[PDB]
Parts: sequence; C-alpha cells; structure tokens
Amino acid sequence: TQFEERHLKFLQQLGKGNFGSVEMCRYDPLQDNTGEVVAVKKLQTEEHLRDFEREIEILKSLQHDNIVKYKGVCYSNLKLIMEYLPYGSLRDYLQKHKERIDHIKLLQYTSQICKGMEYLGTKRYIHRDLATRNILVENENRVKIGDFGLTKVLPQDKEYYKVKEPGESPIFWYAPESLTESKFSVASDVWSFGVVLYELFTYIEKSKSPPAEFMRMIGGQSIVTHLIELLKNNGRLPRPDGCPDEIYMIMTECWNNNVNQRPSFRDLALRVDQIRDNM
Amino acid sequence: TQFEERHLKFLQQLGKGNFGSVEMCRYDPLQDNTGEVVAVKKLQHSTEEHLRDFEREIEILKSLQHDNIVKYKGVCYSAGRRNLKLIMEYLPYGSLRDYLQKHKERIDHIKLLQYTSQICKGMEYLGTKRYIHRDLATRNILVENENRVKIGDFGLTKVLPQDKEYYKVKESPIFWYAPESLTESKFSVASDVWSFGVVLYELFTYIEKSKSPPAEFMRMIGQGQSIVTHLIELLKNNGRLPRPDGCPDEIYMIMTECWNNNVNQRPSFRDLALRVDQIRDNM
Ligand SMILES: Cc1cc(Nc2ncc(C)c(N3CC(O)(C4CC4)C3)n2)sn1
Ligand SMILES: Cc1cc(Nc2ncc(C)c(N3CC(O)(C4CC4)C3)n2)sn1
Repeated sequence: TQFEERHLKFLQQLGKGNFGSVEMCRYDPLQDNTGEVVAVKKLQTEEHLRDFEREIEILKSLQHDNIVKYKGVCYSNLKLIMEYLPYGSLRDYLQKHKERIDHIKLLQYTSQICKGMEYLGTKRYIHRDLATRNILVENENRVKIGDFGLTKVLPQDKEYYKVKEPGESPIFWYAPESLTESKFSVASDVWSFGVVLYELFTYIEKSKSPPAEFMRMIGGQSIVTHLIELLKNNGRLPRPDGCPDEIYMIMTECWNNNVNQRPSFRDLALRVDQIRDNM
Repeated sequence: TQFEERHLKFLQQLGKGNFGSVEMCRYDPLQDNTGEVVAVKKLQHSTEEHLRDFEREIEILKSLQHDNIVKYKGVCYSAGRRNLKLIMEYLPYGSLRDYLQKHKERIDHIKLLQYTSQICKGMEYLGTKRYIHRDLATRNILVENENRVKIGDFGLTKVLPQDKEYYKVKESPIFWYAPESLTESKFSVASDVWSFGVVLYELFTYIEKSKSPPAEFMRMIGQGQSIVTHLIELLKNNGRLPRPDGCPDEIYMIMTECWNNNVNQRPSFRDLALRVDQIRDNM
C-alpha cells in the first residue's frame, strides 16, 4: 500500500527524541477528514539514516498481535508509517489510569510483552530498548511493542551482538555485560524485561523509578562506572510495594549477573500466565 | 500483680507525646538483669485532668482481654501513691507503622490482609464493650510477631453514654477523622469504621510518605481558612483518598464504603472481618 506525502496531514507530535520524531497524521487522499489516522516516524546523519533503513525492514518483517503494525513508507527524507494506537505508551497510560489497573491487568500486559519478545527471539532480533515507554496500548486488553529503533539481528554464528554506539543509552535498563562490553543478547533483553516488570509493579511512580533508585544506591567516576560496580556487588532494585513474591522472584532471576542463568521468554510467559490464573 | 518502682529499670524510650511517654523497662525484683521486659506508660507533666483521663484509660485496658489487644499487666505508683504508671506487655517489633516501613519488601498483600483481619477482630471486641477508640491508626497498632498484631493504645478511647450510640467530646488526628467527628465532635463505632478505612489505606500504600493521608489531603486542599475547614468542605464534596497502587478492587471498595458520609451506610466490623478474610482466601 503506497502513501503519497501530499495526502499525509500532520495532526500532532506524539514524541520527539534525538535523531527521530513520531507524528499522528491523517492519510487523506479524499481530503475530507475521512482518511485513516497513522503514526509517522522520521529523522530530525548517514549513520542514523542507515539505522533507520534497517529499522524499517525489521518492522516490515514483524507480524504479531503484540508488535505495532507496519503500514508502509513515504518518500520526499524517508518516513515510516505505522498504525496509530490511541492510548499511547504503557508508561503514560499507567501513570494516567493506575487507579483502574490492578495486579491482574499488569500481568495481562506482562504476558503480551513476553509473547512479542518470544516472537522477536524466533527472528534472532535483539530489541536492546525494552522499557514501558516503548510499549503501546491499543486498548484496555492489548499492548504492543511499539519501537525497534535499537533492534539488531544476531550474526548467523553468534548469540550476542556487540555495538559501537557513542549516543546516550538507557543504562538503568541495561544488563551488566551491556554496560561493560556493549554485548546485547536475548539474555540482555530478559534483564531489561525484569526492569519493565519493576516499572509496571511500581506503577511508574517517579520516586521509585529505576534512575531514582540506582542513583540513591550510588550516592570522580562516571555514573556508568558506579552502576557496573553496584551491579557487580549484587545491588538490585528493591521489591515494589505489594509486588507478589513470585513476581519479585521472576525479576531477581532476570537480573542474574550470569547471562546463562536468566530465564527464557517462553518460561517467563508460562510463569506470568500461571501467577495471573492463581490470582 | 503490684509493680514496685524500685524494681522497674528504665531501658529505652519507645515514644513521647504531648501528655505521655512510653518506656521499655526490665521488671527486676532479683536485680540480676533477669526480670521481664515490659512497656510502661506515664504522664509527662500530669494535670489532675490528664490524671483522671489516664485512670479511665487504665480501667479501659484492664477490662480488655483479647488476642489482638495489648495485654494489661498492672500499675506502678511512685512513693506516697503520687504518680500512676500503666504496665503492659512489651511487643518487640513495635508499631505496625514502623514495622511496615522497615520490612515492607517482605510483606505481601496476603500478610496485610492478615493484619487487617486481626485489627477488625480487636475493633469488633471493643464494640461489644461500647468503647469507641477514636485513634485507629497504624502508629497505634503493635506487632507481636510476623503473624500477630494488637491494638496497642487506648489514650483517646471513650465509653458510650448508656442511652446513646455516640459520644460528643467537649490536637486531633484530623486526617483519620469522619466528617461528623470534624464538624460535631461525634464519635461512634461508625467513626471508628471510617478510621479503619484510613488504616487500610495506610497499609496498602505501605506507609509511603508521599502517599500519606496528610500528604494526599493537603495536595487536594491546596486559602484564608483553617485546614479543618478545607477538609470538611473537601469530604462534603466527596473528595476521598485515591486507590493505593495495586490495591485489589474489593479492598478499595471496602475503603470507599468505610468513607461513606452517612454513618448508617458504613459497614460493621463483623462484616469487614468476613469480607477481608474472604479476599485473603480468594488470594
Ligand atoms: C497519546 C499517544 C498516542 C500514541 N500513539 C502511537 N501510535 C503508534 C506509535 C508507533 C506511537 N509511538 C512510537 C512512540 O514514539 C513510542 C512507543 C515508542 C510513540 N504512538 S503516542 N501517544
Ligand atoms: C521498637 C518498639 C517496640 C515497642 N513495643 C511496645 N510494646 C508495648 C507498647 C504498649 C508499646 N507502645 C505504646 C506505643 O506508645 C504506641 C503504640 C501506641 C508504643 N510499644 S514500641 N517500639
């Protein structure tokens, strides 16, 4: 399905980053306000352009209930057209609607994230950026992974990917081996999933955020250096208040220093599903 | 048991109020560091009027015999029967407020509901004596062990008149008070139930200071009038504390029913016990 620029009508900025923006647009070839609302990602380097071309093809290759839908591309620079999900990021949804979201609902979302991550796994894709800000809410009962800007394809013969990036990284979501050796794997995605579970069960309360807690535990060396040393000494995020024992246990296993001792996404889905039924 | 002052050995201050102090002492008649540790309540700078209230507080506690009520052990007079002290069992884990702040990472919703159940049973028992607590707050509940809490102070507790279901009191914990307590100083079993709703709120927020009843009410209040005036008006307009993060639906519903403006629409402590117990089993 082709998208002409001339019919792409700017409605609102959804987000602006470094090197990228996302906009709500109406695709309106009949110019009567009837056309479909879509999300449009675009660049705001040759290196960022390369990453974006690869990001488009990664998303185009994904078809899953819990992955934001690829719709197409729009050229003049390149724009990536996606389905618009009206409730926005899980991060913002949960801050807004937390008084109406119980533990059962959190475990529903958790399950769906695990299924999307399991599917990424089958393509040998490493997300690298698993955070509630990168998950989207389609409705009360469905979330989707909604950004693939850092996603890498494993080499054919290796279980990890080493990255040379000099930009800001979401370090308070990163596995120790990601921080020390820039090694990214399914196991570093599982570490990051543990931090997502933490975000959900703290209800995105600012005073309990991963950066708040890590900086409190840290107190002339970079924050990265202090964080590696703290994780090496088995410093961890604390149990969220009222977090069920089996959910805290899942988080602590995700945060094993040893990549090879972290759970599989298939196992996580099963264990989350069982906690949810048990409740 | 009579307790002689000469054998009561001060170990540590447990707490200090406007008119009172509580101390950990060893009762050591054998003066070999072997005697039993007890909690001792005394008046700070006694009036005759505070002394009268304290004598009534003593008789209230002496009349209570219940697994979830701190044990009365006896009284201690200074020389010449000048100064009354109330001797209680010492509960080593202290206030629920402090225990939960300390040990929250090891206390799940099941445990909170066990404590909640036990508070309801103590309150049901108070009810049968026609006693109104007036001060139901996690700072006034004590932790004997991981599986047992007790109501642990009766310093504001009143006996109902013979012919009425409320007592009218001629600083107060206003952020735990029922609207009719704030406007008319009317205290009843229903105003105790309102306060219990706030205890449930305290427990399910895990005593987090940014979510405390005073923090939330003051945020809702934002003013050329007393805080009490702003609070009455807020509660009249159905302002309420918000649902604690991850509070089960049926526990938030219990909280909201305890905070009905109409005294006659608030649940009974017998019903609250049943409902809390059932949520706990269902979990
Ligand atoms: C209120 C609201 C609605 C939004 N919808 C929407 N729909 C699709 C996408 C791809 C999208 N994005 C990508 C985004 O940068 C972050 C998830 C990664 C926001 N947002 S956003 N806010
Ligand atoms: C660490 C610790 C242990 C405590 N134990 C204890 N044992 C009995 C009583 C009566 C008591 N009190 C009365 C108190 O003023 C408030 C609850 C009403 C503390 N404390 S206290 N702290």
